[PDB]
Amino acid sequence: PGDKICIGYHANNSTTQVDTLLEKNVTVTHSVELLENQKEKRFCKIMNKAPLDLKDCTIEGWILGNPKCDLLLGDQSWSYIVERPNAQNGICYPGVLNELEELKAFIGSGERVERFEMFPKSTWAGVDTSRGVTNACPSYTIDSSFYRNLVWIVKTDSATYPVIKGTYNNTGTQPILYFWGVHHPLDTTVQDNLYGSGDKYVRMGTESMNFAKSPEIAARPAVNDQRSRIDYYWSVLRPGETLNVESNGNLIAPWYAYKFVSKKGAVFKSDLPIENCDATCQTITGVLRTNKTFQNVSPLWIGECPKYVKSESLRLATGLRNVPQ
Amino acid sequence: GDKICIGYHANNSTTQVDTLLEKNVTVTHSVELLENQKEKRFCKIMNKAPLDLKDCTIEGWILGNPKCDLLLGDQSWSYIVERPNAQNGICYPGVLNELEELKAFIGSGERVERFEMFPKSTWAGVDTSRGVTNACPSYTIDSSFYRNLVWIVKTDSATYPVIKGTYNNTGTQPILYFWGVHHPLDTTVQDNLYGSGDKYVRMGTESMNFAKSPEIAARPAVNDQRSRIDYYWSVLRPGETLNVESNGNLIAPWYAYKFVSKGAVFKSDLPIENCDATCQTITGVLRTNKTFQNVSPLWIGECPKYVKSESLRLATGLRNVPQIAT
Amino acid sequence: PGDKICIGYHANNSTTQVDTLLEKNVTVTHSVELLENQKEKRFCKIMNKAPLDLKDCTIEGWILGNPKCDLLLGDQSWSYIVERPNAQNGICYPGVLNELEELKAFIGSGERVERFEMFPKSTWAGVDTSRGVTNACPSYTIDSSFYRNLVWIVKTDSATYPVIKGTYNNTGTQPILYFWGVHHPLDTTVQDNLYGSGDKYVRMGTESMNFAKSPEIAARPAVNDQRSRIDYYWSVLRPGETLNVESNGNLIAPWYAYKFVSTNKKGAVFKSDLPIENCDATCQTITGVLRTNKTFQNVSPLWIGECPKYVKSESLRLATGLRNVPQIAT
Amino acid sequence: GIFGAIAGFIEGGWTGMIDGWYGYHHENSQGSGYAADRESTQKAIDGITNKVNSIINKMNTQFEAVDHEFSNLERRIGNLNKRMEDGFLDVWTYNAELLVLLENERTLDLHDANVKNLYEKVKSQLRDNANDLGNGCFEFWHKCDNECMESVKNGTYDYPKYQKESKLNRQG
Amino acid sequence: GIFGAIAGFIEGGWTGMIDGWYGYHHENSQGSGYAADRESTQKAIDGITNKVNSIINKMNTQFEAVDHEFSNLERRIGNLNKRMEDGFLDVWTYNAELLVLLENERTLDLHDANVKNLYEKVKSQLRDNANDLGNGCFEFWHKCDNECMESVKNGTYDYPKYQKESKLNRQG
Amino acid sequence: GIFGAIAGFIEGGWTGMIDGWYGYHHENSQGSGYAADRESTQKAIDGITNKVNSIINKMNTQFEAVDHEFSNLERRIGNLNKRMEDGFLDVWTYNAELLVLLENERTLDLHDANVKNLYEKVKSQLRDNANDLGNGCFEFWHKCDNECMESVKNGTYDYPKYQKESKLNRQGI
Ligand SMILES: CC(=O)N[C@@H]1[C@@H](O)[C@H](O[C@@H]2O[C@H](CO[C@]3(C(=O)O)C[C@H](O)[C@@H](NC(C)=O)[C@H]([C@H](O)[C@H](O)CO)O3)[C@H](O)[C@H](O)[C@H]2O)[C@@H](CO)O[C@H]1O
Ligand SMILES: *[C@@H]1O[C@H](CO)[C@@H](O)[C@H](O)[C@H]1NC(C)=O
Ligand SMILES: *[C@@H]1O[C@H](CO)[C@@H](O)[C@H](O)[C@H]1NC(C)=O
Ligand SMILES: *[C@@H]1O[C@H](CO)[C@@H](O)[C@H](O)[C@H]1NC(C)=O
Ligand SMILES: *[C@@H]1O[C@H](CO)[C@@H](O)[C@H](O)[C@H]1NC(C)=O
Ligand SMILES: *[C@@H]1O[C@H](CO)[C@@H](O)[C@H](O)[C@H]1NC(C)=O
Repeated sequence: PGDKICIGYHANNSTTQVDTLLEKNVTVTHSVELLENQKEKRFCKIMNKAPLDLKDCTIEGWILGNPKCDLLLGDQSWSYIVERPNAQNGICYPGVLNELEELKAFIGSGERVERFEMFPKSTWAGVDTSRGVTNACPSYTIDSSFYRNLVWIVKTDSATYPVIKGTYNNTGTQPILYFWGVHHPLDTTVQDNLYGSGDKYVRMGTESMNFAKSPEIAARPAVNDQRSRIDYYWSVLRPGETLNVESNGNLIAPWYAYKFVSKKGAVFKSDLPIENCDATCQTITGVLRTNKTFQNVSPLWIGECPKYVKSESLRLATGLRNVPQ
Repeated sequence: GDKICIGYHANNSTTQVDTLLEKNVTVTHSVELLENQKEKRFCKIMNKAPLDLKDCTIEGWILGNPKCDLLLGDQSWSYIVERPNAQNGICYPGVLNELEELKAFIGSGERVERFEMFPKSTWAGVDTSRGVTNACPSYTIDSSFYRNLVWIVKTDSATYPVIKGTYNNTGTQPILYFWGVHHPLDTTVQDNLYGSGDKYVRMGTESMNFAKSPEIAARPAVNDQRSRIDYYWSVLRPGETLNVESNGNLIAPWYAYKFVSKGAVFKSDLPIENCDATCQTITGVLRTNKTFQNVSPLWIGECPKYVKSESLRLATGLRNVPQIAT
Repeated sequence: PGDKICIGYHANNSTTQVDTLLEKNVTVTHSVELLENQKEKRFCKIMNKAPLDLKDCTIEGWILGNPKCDLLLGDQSWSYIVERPNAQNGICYPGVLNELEELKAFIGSGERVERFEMFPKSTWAGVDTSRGVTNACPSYTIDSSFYRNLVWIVKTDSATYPVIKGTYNNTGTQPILYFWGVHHPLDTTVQDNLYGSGDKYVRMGTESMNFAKSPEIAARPAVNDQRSRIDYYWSVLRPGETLNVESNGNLIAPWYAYKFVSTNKKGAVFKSDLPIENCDATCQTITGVLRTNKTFQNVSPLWIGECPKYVKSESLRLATGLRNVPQIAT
Repeated sequence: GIFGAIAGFIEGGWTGMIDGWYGYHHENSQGSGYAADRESTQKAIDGITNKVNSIINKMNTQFEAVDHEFSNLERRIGNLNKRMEDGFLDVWTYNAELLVLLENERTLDLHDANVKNLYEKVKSQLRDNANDLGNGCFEFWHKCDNECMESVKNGTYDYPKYQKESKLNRQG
Repeated sequence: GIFGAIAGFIEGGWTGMIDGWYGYHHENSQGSGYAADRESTQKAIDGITNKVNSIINKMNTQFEAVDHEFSNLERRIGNLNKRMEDGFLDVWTYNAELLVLLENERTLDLHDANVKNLYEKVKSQLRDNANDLGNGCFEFWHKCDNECMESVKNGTYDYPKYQKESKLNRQG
Repeated sequence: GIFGAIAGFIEGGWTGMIDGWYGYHHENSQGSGYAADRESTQKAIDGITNKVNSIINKMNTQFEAVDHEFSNLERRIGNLNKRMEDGFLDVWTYNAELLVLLENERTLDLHDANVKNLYEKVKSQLRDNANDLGNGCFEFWHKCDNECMESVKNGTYDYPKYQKESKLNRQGI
């Protein structure tokens, strides 16, 4: 019969639950999900900058200048790289690109390259520069061609192969990424026809680097109908450094190279489409557009992304235990 | 008058826990989460025995040191046990190049099948049967060689001709194989064994290239040898082909292994017994349901988390305050 | 007025604050700062052992015996090494010290070296020991000189550089750290001039190591007025091991070497310009001494000795007392 | 719950109290209804917000996996990188999941304490001018007007003002 | 302890109460004994079991050290591997040891709270029909039946029913 | 605070109570003063000191960064070292900072609890021999000299002894 005042707490229609150390599945009036599990399955611009689509080319095909990678050829700036898993245009003339993984890492660190002629063909005297093509390296228009960034130097019709020499002094601001090779004929016959007789060498040097190699003649298993091989090489000419080149024969010469400018870099191996959209957080499996603290999408990303955890949900109670009537 | 009182359980527990606020607190109930006890032996894992290398090292086994013939055929293992004091390894002195990656590759395996990769008849016009040494005795022959390699030498005739061999891996399994390069201690051995002139060993596959020549010099005597052999290993992928070409100093591949691919190599004293385990550490078997263990960070199978703790006891009951009885 | 008893809590003049999960800037009566942010900007002795000051020499200049580094010549003992960021005297004749990073790692982890003559000049027969000097490597006194630990061997007036051999057997209890090199002339002319004619080699072996290199002749960009190069090498001859040296030409031979004692401490190589003083420390970071009881520090992750844990935090203050609610007075 | 009020001696919550977490239900001759206690509700919101924001701030750093490539002679360093990245993944997954379980337990207890402290706040105002029933409810021994209920909710309840009226019925 | 009941204002536990954690002791003209309060005991067991299982679940990932060898030109990466493996060892040892100390503190507090809360539940039912002795004991001012004892335990105690008897006894 | 005593139903602290964390203030015809409750203060000091030493002890290992150099063909392992060392730095920074925020919250609550329990201890001895003024203060319904005050602080307060006197005075108002 008397008047009453009661002390109590909020309840509502929530059926959102959290777990605690003491109890699982506790319905609570208010809560916040800290983890993001959703993504846009596509690649977007980061910081208003498009990624580089390597398309049908591997990284090797691109920076060596595989004749079928010409659409890529020239100058590039990128927020990250997309290499397609089934890309077919790489090293067309069989051989090993030495320190490949470390090359891939250096390129990944970059944001832009400017292609330029480092050694015009006129650099090398007494030799033929117009004949260095192969049916292992076709372009889309000619059956026999070669890498755009290299010159396969061969013997002149007469006189043998002379000592050839070239230099390049880096006066620029930027480091230069460049490439060269040593040809390894299957036969002493190929060796004799392309280069002279006599012991051949390829020698290179800067203020801080030394290179020396001579050919290793043997028939390797046939790849792209080639039983010969090229050993490919890469290096980086620092600002202010000079490169000296000297060869007897078997030199695959640097021709074009790259001014290279260097945050966090990303080479994503993926088949996802690149779309005309724009993003803050790009994952190898897609865009996160979210304000959440955690994500279970991928550990591999560029931009400002939430922390990767294996959790399915991280829901924090903010309200109280929900006990409606 | 009539009493009603409120209170709590007590018992004769003398088991204690520590707390941020207090140490050595006796509680009515608690659970130890850490295992500190082990069976000092090696057991089967998944009902699969480990491979005991015995008196042989991994090198002596897989190159086929003549004194390791006990291990010679196919092998299936759940893990490998290498004895610290094993004395049969590389008998003819020299380096097994990229040893550590070899050991990591072998530990990744669960089986190998030995097969003749290059029969001795591969190499035309050379002597396939004189390639033995007092550095590599078996238990019955004073001069022998690795079972997996052939030390080719020139015929009674004057010249060692270019020899060639090809193997095409048409199989579904990768092949682990071995070769070497002999480095005589002087030019007189070089000329006796091999012809005059610059010599080479060359090998290639679709993805590999190898080239080497003899480095003639006298090194300090090891098992009475001042010469050396450079040993090499590689893996021939399914679908790959190997070409071999030499005019001298080649220690040829003979037998190789079809290789089947977490694994472990344990360097340990402990005995392997006719026993089964779900969790095997390098210092013994854990037979437990505890969450943590301070036995070892090195194991195979399903083991609890390794930590340096002596005990991790969780209070479950309450502070134990039993009535004092005199 | 009626008799009162009240229950309450301590307050004081403390203005020190802490943060909690629920609330920032809580003033509390008592607290402990767990983190140290103070350092002495200098290098001190660590096990009552002075560090090695390399001064105007680099690690290379030091253990190769760059002539301008004779201050450091001889036996040395240290708790850690300090290398100045702008030391000038390193490799003076241009070329690469092969596996350099792994040598710098080996030298840190050493606590002492004893210099000694490993191969006497007499070891090599039929060749000239004493012409092996260069404009690239001056001493302070002499314009043309060479590393104290190497002999640049040259052919004599006789046309032929003979085969030369050298042996050193380690009957000691300590590993020997030693160096050698292979000279690469700019010219076949300089090659002819200095060594024999024809194919040259440098071969070296122990019971566990082989080495073979031939000259790689080519003109390189001039450094220290040199277009030639030297490939430098290092190795460690274990107790009980024997080294054999054999060469046709182009050998920069091992002369002096180091008996090496490895250390039971960390140890460390600090690249820094801080002063070394006659002081003692328990905790030495690369940016200074910590002299503290605290649990954490934000000074540096790089240190030798017993240091508190490094964290990025500015402050780690734990409340021990209660919320401080002193009376407002007026 | 640990302070024993929520899902405890106060058996259920109030779907009718919309504007707060904690508060009051009254009944008297003029009607019945609900009112949030604005101060404790806001003080809770402030603490809970700070906790959420502290957790987000401490969780701000990221470990970055890289996907460098490794050759067929780099099995050891390749595996090292894998174990390294999986190791940090496991540590952060653990940190995040345990912290959420722990903090959810403590947040529920916080709400429980706040309700209990509100109950004791009223109890100590009313003294014996009301009967404390088991359930967080107080039945007045006098007539409590809307003004009178407001004074209770306000902390300005006047015990002497109603003491004699209460005694009459407390024994009547 | 922090709620002040266990080894606090209730000085000791009961070895004669063997069928639960928290309970009642009664003495009657019909007898006496120790009986657990099943509901609070079981709720506590479910919570504490859940805590143990959650911790076990969260701890069920392992960092795995490896047996790899390194050459005499691999001092840097060998030491990298050691520092890495020791690093995760130190982090997990820390996580487990700290967690145990913290959870034990909080587990004891939970037991203390559950005892405190039972004691408060009885005290509010009895009011002045009982006298508080110390040690969490109440002496009734009236005859208390086994049936009456059960009503106090299950929360249905009839305070009006014994008010007159109690008052007459209280100040006689 | 969680227990509602500090900065709660007891509004302020006492700068005049210099010998303990928690205490009593009294006033009677004899005089007035402050005095710490020794027993609860010393138990809190022990508990808090144990907490501090436990934290220090559990935190007494160090990750060790190293001075190693890497060459221009060691970008990947150089970066592996960097990401590893930074990774452990971030983990330990997180552990330390989160631990301090959490323990500070709990340490303040522990104090709040000890005050509340001290208040409830007195309240239940005094029963209705005293009147609750606000702010954790009790006015006695009887004369309470120094020995009576001490008995309250001691836990030995004699309610029957004063029950007649306090009942008569409680009426008259
Ligand atoms: C032996 C000599 O002096 N021959 C003349 C050349 O020196 C000279 O070319 C110049 O060489 C200069 C370097 O001279 C040294 C040196 O200090 O580096 C002189 C040393 O005695 C010599 N030592 C030995 C053991 O040979 C040393 C050594 O031969 C070289 O380092 C190997 O390359 O060279 C300096 O580099 C000048 O820049 C360079 O022009 C040529 C051309 O004038 O004439 C020779 O008669
Ligand atoms: C639950 O509550 C919200 C806000 O009161 C309301 O908008 C929504 O319609 C309700 N949900 C249901 C049960 O459909
Ligand atoms: C290259 O050019 C720069 C500046 O013109 C010059 O200082 C440097 O000497 C040159 N390098 C050499 C050695 O040719
Ligand atoms: C090194 O010294 C020991 C002791 O004289 C000797 O037995 C051993 O043969 C030596 N090594 C060589 C290669 O002579
Ligand atoms: C105190 O508050 C200021 C701003 O009020 C803030 O910068 C500082 O980080 C806080 N620190 C402490 C614990 O006082
Ligand atoms: C408190 O209550 C009175 C009536 O009791 C009311 O008029 C006043 O506005 C309220 N305001 C407060 C205390 O904030």
